[PDB]
Amino acid sequence: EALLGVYTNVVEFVKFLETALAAACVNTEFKDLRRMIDGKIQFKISMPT
Amino acid sequence: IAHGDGRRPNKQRQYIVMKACNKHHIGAEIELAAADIELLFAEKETPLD
Repeated sequence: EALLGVYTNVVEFVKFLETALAAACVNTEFKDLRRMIDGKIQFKISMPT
Repeated sequence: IAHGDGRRPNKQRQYIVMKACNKHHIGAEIELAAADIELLFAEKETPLD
């Protein structure tokens, strides 16, 4: 009795920075995000009249 | 004291006494944040900000 073939999927994934979804976000990878707890950036926005 | 002239001591006695060491137990706790240990020791040995 024979064994005529032996096959298997190889999974490849397009990662995040290669998708088109990164056209709608800015990516700034940090070294260890566990260091800072909360970001509380404050903006002073001034309108014209 | 030395011998003689109406002075009779209870001549030289020698103890051999075996005493015990007494064990004492001291506990302490150090808590360290995992961010500092990981950033100060990296596989890429480039310097730090």
